[PDB]
Amino acid sequence: WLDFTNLFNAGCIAPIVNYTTSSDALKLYFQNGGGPCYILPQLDRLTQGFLDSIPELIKQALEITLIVCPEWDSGYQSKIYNSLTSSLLNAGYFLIADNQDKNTALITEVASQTATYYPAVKVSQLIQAEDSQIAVLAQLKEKNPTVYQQAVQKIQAIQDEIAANGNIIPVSAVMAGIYCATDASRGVWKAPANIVLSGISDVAERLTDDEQGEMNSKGINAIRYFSHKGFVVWGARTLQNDDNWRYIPVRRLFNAAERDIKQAMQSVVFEPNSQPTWERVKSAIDNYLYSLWQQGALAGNKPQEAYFVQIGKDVTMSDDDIKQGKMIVKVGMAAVRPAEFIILQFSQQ
Amino acid sequence: IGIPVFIGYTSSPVDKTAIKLHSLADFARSFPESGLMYYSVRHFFENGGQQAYVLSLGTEQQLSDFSSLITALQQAWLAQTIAAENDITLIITPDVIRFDQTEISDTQRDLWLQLWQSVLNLCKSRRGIMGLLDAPDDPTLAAKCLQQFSSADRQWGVVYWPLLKSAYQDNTQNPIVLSPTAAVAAVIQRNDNQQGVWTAPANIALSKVISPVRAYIEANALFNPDGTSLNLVRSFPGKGIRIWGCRTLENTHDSPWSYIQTRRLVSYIEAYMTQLGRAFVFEPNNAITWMKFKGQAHNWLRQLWLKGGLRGTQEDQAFEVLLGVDESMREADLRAGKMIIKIRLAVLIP
Amino acid sequence: TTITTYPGVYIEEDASLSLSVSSSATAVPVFAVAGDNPLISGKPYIRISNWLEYLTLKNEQFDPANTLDISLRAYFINGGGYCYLVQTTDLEKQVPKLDDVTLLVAAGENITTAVSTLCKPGKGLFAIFDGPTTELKSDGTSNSDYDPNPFAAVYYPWLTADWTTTIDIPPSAAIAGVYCSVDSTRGVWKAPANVPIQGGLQPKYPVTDDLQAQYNQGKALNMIRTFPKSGTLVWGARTLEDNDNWRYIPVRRLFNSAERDIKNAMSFAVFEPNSQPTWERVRSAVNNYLYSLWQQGGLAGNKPDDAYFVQIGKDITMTDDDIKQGKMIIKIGMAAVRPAEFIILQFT
Amino acid sequence: AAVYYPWLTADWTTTIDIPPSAAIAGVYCSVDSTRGVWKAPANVPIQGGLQPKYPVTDDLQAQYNQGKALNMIRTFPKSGTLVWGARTLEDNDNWRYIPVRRLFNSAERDIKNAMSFAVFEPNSQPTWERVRSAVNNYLYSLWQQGGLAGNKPDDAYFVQIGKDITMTDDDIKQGKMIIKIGMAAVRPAEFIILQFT
Amino acid sequence: TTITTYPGVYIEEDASLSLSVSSSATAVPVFAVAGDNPLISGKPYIRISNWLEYLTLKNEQFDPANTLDISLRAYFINGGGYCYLVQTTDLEKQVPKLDDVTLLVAAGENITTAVSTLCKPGKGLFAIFDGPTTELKSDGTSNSDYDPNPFAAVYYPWLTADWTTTIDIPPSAAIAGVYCSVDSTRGVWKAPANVPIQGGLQPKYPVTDDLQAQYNQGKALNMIRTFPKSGTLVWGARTLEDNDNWRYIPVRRLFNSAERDIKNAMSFAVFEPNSQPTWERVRSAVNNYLYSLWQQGGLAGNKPDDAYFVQIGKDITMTDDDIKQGKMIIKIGMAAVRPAEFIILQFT
Repeated sequence: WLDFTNLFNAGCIAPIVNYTTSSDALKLYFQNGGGPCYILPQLDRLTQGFLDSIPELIKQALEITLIVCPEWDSGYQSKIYNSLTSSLLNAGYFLIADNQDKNTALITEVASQTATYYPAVKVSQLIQAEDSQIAVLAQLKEKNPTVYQQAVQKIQAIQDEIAANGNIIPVSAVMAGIYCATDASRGVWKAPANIVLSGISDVAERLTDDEQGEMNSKGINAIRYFSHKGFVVWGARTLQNDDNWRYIPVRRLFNAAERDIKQAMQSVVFEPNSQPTWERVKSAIDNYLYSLWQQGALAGNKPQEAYFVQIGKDVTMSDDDIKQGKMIVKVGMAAVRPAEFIILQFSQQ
Repeated sequence: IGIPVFIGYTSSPVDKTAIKLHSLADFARSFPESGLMYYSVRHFFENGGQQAYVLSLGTEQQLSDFSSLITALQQAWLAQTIAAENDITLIITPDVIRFDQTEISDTQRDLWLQLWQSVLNLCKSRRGIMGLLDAPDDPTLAAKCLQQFSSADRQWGVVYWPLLKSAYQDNTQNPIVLSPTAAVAAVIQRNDNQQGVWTAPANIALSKVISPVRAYIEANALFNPDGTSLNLVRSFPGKGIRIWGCRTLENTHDSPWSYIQTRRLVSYIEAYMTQLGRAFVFEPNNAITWMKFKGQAHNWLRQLWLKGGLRGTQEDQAFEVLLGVDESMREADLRAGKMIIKIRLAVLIP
Repeated sequence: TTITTYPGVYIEEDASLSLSVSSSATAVPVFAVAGDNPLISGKPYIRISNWLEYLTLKNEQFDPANTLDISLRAYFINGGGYCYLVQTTDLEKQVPKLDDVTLLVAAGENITTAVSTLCKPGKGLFAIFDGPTTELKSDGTSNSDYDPNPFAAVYYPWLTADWTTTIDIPPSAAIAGVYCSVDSTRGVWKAPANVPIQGGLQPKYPVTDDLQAQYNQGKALNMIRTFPKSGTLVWGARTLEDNDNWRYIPVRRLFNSAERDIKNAMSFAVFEPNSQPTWERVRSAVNNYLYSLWQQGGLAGNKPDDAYFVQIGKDITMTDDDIKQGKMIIKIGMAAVRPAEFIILQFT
Repeated sequence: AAVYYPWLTADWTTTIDIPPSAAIAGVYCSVDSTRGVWKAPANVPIQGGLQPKYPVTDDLQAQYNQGKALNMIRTFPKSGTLVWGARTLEDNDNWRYIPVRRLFNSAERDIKNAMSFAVFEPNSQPTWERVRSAVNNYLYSLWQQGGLAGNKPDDAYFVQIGKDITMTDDDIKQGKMIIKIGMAAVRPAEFIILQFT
Repeated sequence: TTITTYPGVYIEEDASLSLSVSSSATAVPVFAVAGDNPLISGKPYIRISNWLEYLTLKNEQFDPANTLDISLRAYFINGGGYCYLVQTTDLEKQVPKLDDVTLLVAAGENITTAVSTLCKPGKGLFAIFDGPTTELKSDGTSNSDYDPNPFAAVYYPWLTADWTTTIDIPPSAAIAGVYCSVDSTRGVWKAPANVPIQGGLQPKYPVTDDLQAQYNQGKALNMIRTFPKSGTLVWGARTLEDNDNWRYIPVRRLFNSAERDIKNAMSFAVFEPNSQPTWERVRSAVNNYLYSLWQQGGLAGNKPDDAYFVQIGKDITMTDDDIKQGKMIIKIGMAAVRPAEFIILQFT
């Protein structure tokens, strides 16, 4: 957060007028254990050129894993989400989105790589900045107070509406910090739910058990308040409802394993395609998966039930593939799913 | 040992950096007399406090409201200063007394929560910093705040209630009301020196306290067996004023952080281990280095065990240290260049 | 998974869940208040922690003509703790909103509708009714108005005291106080019978030994009787269901406490990974809780495996498709200890 | 190769700052003479009372400690000025650290000089016994001092030479003697991770 | 089929279908509302999730003179979940548009036309009717009006309660509540009979043992009777068809859930390749689901082959011309359990 302040002008007013929750949202992200992040500032009107460059700019930064739009306007968020090409999310990138409604779920280009949360969160005080921080105000005051008064009325008009309707912050920014905090404490295989939110005032709308059950089938993760625990995240499901990609930890664990292995294989892309190469490749992946299994990331009593790697002349490839330069490796992982429901069966035996 | 820092408005303006005080004479040398936080500083020293720090947000006259105090506490420069100054351990904000309790509305309840969160944010600048917190005057609001508080930093927060009145008087003959945070902080320093960190600062007598500002019977609902309980300052028949309670803000009953001594003892162990580990930052990662690290750590832990700091009859249940090519890491870890040390502990229960 | 990026020393702390069951309070009652009462009007509920505190909330002296005052002083004189006051028409709303409520007390007015819609399996609540105000009709048909709910009990007759002038204390008010005293001293599994009434209260009508035998079957009426050498005692601990599972109050209340304690404990392990390490921790936590109950005598059996069993695993309770759908299934068996209602002596 | 940052300044310096490589070279000899070549030339003070021109934060070093890393000279509150970081310009596991690369350099140089006295010797069994013993003693000495990692010597190194082990019959007839040497160099404990329960 | 076009590393996932059958709720009712009711007017349907929510949707207090209020409060007092309110004239249109609905409830008015056109084989629906409001005529011919539909049941007589003043609760409203409670506790295969009516309701007319015997054949009438020791119970679980296949409600309702669950699962394999690998996955998914039912006791048999069988193959169920026309045919057999309606004890 200190680094962000030294490089960006923290405030609730966009450069000149518009209202922005980005500065406040980033404060919540660091408050909830978030680590280093990347900022993609948008300047001037929302041109079509910016949309086309979004997948390109993200790919250049090699470490980016999660995509978040901390804006509050629903129309602005929809444009950003659609701008994400299917080839971007399918390459190992996870998107965190905010639902605009309790009843219907979001429409996403890649459902399996998206998590949706509801409702938004409230904070008591926003970040107010002096005139020297707002880009075009101190210079404008000394030059022409007449237009300065004109701008201030709109600024004051923005200020009281936010106070009246309450300080509503999109929740995706908060959840991104929870993802990093969970990954630091437990593994990526641990579901990011059942974690207490920090530095919050209230949720936008209270939910009941019956209401959440309606959304949980649709794939909308809920923010619930429990008296014994406080405000917690209650839900770990993506937007896809099949057996494979249903829970967030299962999908994100594969993204990590694929990206890590793919990065390691870049030093093998021209090695000889013979038996000695296959033995080294198999051992490297086997050791990596064995380490994951011992950390509890894979389900099984013995390694044969948790993971398997297959690479060989007649088990995975053939003579024609070798002649054409193809090297094929088969990797199987049995990820661990969260226990979304605990069922206690009491008998009098 | 716990070196508290005092944050508040001071009549004599000073710079934005803290000062080092070892006696009231040094306090008088830098500061003028008369003021709420000066009275508590005197109370801390008179109870047996040795040394402490003082940090000033501004002058005494520029007190505005509760939100102004919280906003002033959220400035960036305070976090950097306590982070830079290594030996600060406890955070005290006695200036919360100067604000009245007009109503029990949601406006007042939320403000108390933000002050707790803001202080806990200051406690996260460095690891091992404990925050001493206050509670609203009536038990109704305090119980409401305790149940509704939601934060992941509950482990580092300790709250004391109610306010205390002392023999100190202003020019008008009125008893000065002081927060119990100053009094306990001196006790921790005395407990740290005489008895050590692993001794709970409860069931101990305070000094120069006339009576708690409120009574006993109204405080029955604040203590809670499972979690989110308070610590009571309670007068006794024929035993003087006593500190009754050593529980933090931790909610889960199974957590080992539910007691202030256990949280501080582990952090005290952590500080030495980090200090010892700095000497091994670029040592060769072979058997000789592991034996050297194991021997030094085992000897120091054995020394701590023989003082009653650890729960155990033999050494094995008291503690355990693992470091080697096996049982602590793999061959791939050595090539990665990282050394992994696993330490198991067994804390006491008050 | 700490990521090492700069040379130095890194600090890690174990964050794996530690699971254990904690015993809660099993005697928190809720009292029913009439609509016209000014104390309860204009507020969702009132929490009262002492008899003097109730007078503090009031502005008058003790009134022996209002059912609310006599019931509260009868409840407190018999021991107990804090109790909630809820409007009868608002019981269905406020009661689920209070997670600490254990007992529902009629307090001398009709709460039949609230009981049937609240006291259900898994809810953890229990209800105490009031018997008929008239003479106990000899043929044994003065039970038709009651519904055979295994979560409720009826006590007879209404009690009277010296301070009472023209309105008798409902029995449920004093019985709720007895529940807390028995639970605190002997435990929840102990039958709340064969114990004295601490307030010096007297039953309005005498009940003969043979008359009790008429009403002790089926939807039974637990009777408060006076004995020549023991004074006034609570006689009978039967619910309104006569099957072997839930015939006695202690068995039903013991399961209520056990389910509530385990349910609260498991809320800290909801989204935990559903694999072997989690199963080992939940099994150990539940086993210790049931072992503690067997040590205290709450479960019957020569050895622990004869009193309880806990099952959880990949092939014991759930299947592969259950795991893939995010279901963790735990089977718990328990052998509750029953009262020795009848003592039979036979000599040769 | 390795790169060190930033340039150093001293009291006697007026307008030109000392290049870091000049001081680092002196540190290499002092560490080598005291602890050995396999010891990392880091976590050691600068004896000249020199001060870095710019301060480097903990996170800033973390940004430059990957890939073609820049070893950093930093000032610490309780230890003064220290050399922090011992990484080369290659990030693979073989040659990530300076001590591993420099240890192999000294081992190759020492054995190469020793082997020049046995160039035109007869290529038969008696010569193989003498070369095997000489190399084994040198590697055994390194393992005794702690320069190689392993519980037992055969876990730290191996030397192979023979008629059917390393070379064939045609190799001998062409005047080639082949020796295979394996070494398990000890690596710096760049990161220390403490975990408690 | 990844196309290798540039030197590098290629990442893709296995996309073969994974199939599993999940259990759907088996007690979602739809209530029929008269045209003149203002709540339903101007809207296609209303979904109500709780009794308090229904009063929230309304603006008045509880009215004991409107059939809608008594039916809903009788349905919820017996247990249940969300229900839909649809106009009778719009039943044929709105009901097929709701895929979560399972039951059709008359709620005290004529839905005979809607039932005949909605409850058909494969649709998965079921209907609950109301018996005649008058005395049961002795000769046993008070049944000519009803149509012998194997997807419907009739319950007699209408119920009354203390809160009712001049209009009696239709029996189908309370029975729909009983269905949800029985399904949740014991299972859809257990007969919704010999279970109490939880609302404290009483039948309007007493039914003797002989009178029920006259109406228990053919288009039978399930009877609600009061017993001296068990209170009010539901007696009888027969449909309107008397053949061996669909004589009992549990057998018909168990199949209705079975086809619905499997039909939903097979929607993920509509356009999959019609070859051996797909047949193996479909058979395994269905076999696991049926094995789960047999474990819970829903199917009768000593061994799995005695309880169910699944057949699919190139020469088992479909021919070469069937495959070429895009037809995949699966034959499923099920040995549903049946109620022990009559218990006969023989002594020697």
